[PDB]
Amino acid sequence: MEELNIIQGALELRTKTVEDVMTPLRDCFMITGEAILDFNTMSEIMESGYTRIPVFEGERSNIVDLLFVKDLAFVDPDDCTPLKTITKFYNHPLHFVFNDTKLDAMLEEFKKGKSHLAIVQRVNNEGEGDPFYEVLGIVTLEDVIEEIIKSE
Amino acid sequence: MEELNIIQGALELRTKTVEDVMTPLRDCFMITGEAILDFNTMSEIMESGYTRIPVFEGERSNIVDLLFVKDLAFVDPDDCTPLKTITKFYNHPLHFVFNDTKLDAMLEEFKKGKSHLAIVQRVNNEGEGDPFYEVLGIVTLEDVIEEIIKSE
Ligand SMILES: Nc1ncnc2c1ncn2[C@@H]1O[C@H](COP(=O)(O)O)[C@@H](O)[C@H]1O
Ligand SMILES: Nc1ncnc2c1ncn2[C@@H]1O[C@H](COP(=O)(O)O)[C@@H](O)[C@H]1O
Repeated sequence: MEELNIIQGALELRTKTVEDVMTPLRDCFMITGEAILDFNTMSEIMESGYTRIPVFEGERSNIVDLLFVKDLAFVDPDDCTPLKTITKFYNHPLHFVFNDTKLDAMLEEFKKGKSHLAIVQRVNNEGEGDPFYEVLGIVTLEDVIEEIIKSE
Repeated sequence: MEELNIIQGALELRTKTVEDVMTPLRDCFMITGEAILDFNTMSEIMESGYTRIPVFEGERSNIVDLLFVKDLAFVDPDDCTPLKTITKFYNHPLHFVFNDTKLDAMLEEFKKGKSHLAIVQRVNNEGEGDPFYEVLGIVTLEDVIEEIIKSE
């Protein structure tokens, strides 16, 4: 049945972490904070089909923002408006989570609040002194859901 | 727990029909088949935030097509390209289902295949002779999922 599949997936929400279902940083469709929204850029963004596009500055692992395709609704290409202005204006909240976070917990944090996307990071304790947060990718509500309803 | 909530929702996937979770036709964000895609129309479409927009001709209950926001990726507003050309070109498949269809079945039909949106219709047996299919709204995978994971 579907019932049984779903129940089992829900049973395994306890063990599994966000690192197991995440989209790793290299498979992620992202965009540079210095980008200009002109017909071709908005075109690539729309073509990607993703509702949410991480915004990075410098290295891809330095993620300062979140762009939503809806934010392009009122943008005119002829204006060649830089992405910075839109990220300042809407300023969508960025959520981070640890790679060891369990999926039930992630699901609970997804329910309360609007945010369906979280940046997955881990602690890198191998220094070079000061330990730093290392960004590994993104996880979404859809990732967790897909893990629940998938068959096996 | 979340586990228990999910399991119960899955238990009730048996009784519930698509009519119970659907977005009724009057709450639906739709668009006329005669529309022209120029900056303001594409703007409304993008502003709506919906991935999929039913395309109706004449009455809102006559649904000939499905527009996806991705289909606007390469469209230039200055061209004032009519929506008909894009619906002909991409021709996304339209799926229909009966209001009495149970949610487990709907979920199964959603898994196999690409389509996450179905037009919900029922048989209107009160004539006036020939019985006709009456369109009541739309149901999506997200509607069913939301019914699974919601609390109570
Ligand atoms: N910017 C992105 N790059 C790569 N994958 C993504 C991105 N956004 C979402 N996804 C994944 O693509 C799937 C559909 O998500 P979405 O189309 O954004 O609702 C899910 O598995 C997401 O985790
Ligand atoms: N064109 C539309 N008009 C009204 N509601 C919609 C439309 N498309 C999707 N929905 C509903 O809005 C929610 C989010 O769907 P979506 O943003 O399209 O992935 C779900 O409850 C859908 O059933």
